Amino acid sequence: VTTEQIIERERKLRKIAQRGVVKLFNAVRAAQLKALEAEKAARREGVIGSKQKEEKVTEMSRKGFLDLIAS
Amino acid sequence: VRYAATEIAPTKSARARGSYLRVSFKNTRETAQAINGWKLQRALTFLQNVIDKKEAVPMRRYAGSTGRTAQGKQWGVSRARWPVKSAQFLIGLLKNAEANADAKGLDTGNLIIKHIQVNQAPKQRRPYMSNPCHIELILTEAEETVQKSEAVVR
Amino acid sequence: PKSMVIRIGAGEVGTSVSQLCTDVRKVMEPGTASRLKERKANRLRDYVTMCGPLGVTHLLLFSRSTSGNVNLRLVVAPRGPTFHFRVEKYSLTKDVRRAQRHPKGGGKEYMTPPLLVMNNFTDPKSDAHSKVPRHLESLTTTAFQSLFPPINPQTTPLKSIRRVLLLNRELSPENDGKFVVNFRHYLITTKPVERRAVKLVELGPRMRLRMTKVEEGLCSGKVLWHEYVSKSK
Repeated sequence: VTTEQIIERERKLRKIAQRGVVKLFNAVRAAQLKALEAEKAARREGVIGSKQKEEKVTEMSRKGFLDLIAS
Repeated sequence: VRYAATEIAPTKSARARGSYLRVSFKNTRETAQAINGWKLQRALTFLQNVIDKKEAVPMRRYAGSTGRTAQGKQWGVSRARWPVKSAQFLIGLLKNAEANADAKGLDTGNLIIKHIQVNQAPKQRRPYMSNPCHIELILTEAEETVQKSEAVVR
Repeated sequence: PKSMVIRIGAGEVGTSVSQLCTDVRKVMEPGTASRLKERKANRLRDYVTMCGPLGVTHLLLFSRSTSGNVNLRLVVAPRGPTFHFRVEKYSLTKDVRRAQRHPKGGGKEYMTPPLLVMNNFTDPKSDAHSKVPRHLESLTTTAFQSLFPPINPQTTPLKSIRRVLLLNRELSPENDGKFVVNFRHYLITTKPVERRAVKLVELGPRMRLRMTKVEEGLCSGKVLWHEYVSKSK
């Protein structure tokens, strides 16, 4: 009885963990796909191609999408 | 008379120069000789592995016995080391050369290092004297051999 | 980041604690020494002097008192800190598999570490009662975030993402609650319904932790916060 109720609370926090796992899942997938598409959306070898500018741009890109997905 | 071999086309070529670099001339010469005549991607991955301690540059002329490991089999030389700053500045200089070639509008896929020369620089007057170096490297797209049309008789 | 799980805290070991530590090591794979066989003559000094050259960053110690109470000491090599948890309720992985209608055996997933998910722990100040929040909870968060390798969502392969480790705090940010730590392990199954459904399957063990006590060093240092004993100034 009481033990059983403990195991319904068990599935309750299990579903809480499920929601957390799902939100991390789709957050990661959406962020990666969007950032990769955005960075590939350029010229054949990019506008610059020297890679020092693109590294910082790619960092700003994942940062913007990560912030947008988190909140 | 005789004619010397003409230089490769400047718009098929790319040049890079680094002067007054603060890395040992012997180490730079050894690294340049190790990476000479290779594919661009091959050379970059080789130098990155040298930094990551994975592949060793063999010493032939300026050779001081430091390491005798299994990494020297691929060169047949029993003396091999890992010039870190050499690998790093040469990576920078081939990246500069690749950027220059991209600006000139060459095929990035087929850059090969035809030429890399390391010379000594004016000594840093401080008896302990430093040995800076000059490094100039010349790259080209792979030479292209094309079809013939069958000769017409007349 | 490497972690080792040892039973050297207990004077003697039994089947239950041995199975628990085997399950904990399985959770800690692949950054753990599976073949670590504890011997009675070994000591914490020997194990830390092994951790030194091995580059192990974290050490779980399962101790058993004469009363039968079990304690989990999470220490950071090689100089601390030390966290004393008390075992309230524990279940074996074998029991979890038996209870589950469709238990899943461990496989290729041993190659990938689990993602840490942390719930109900209060990082920001809600009541300025800094003694529990600003002293204990942030350290808990950092300790587990360092226990598991840092996760970059922008580089982690989603197909490698297969395991999750849940740490749920029965406690509210207003410092009201039972202060209970819930440790659980789940396996991820991705099903095509792109819309993908994620099903989490219990792998065990289930762990009920009492945040008892803390130390600056490896089983040494001043008591920074003890739940039952508050030392005068």
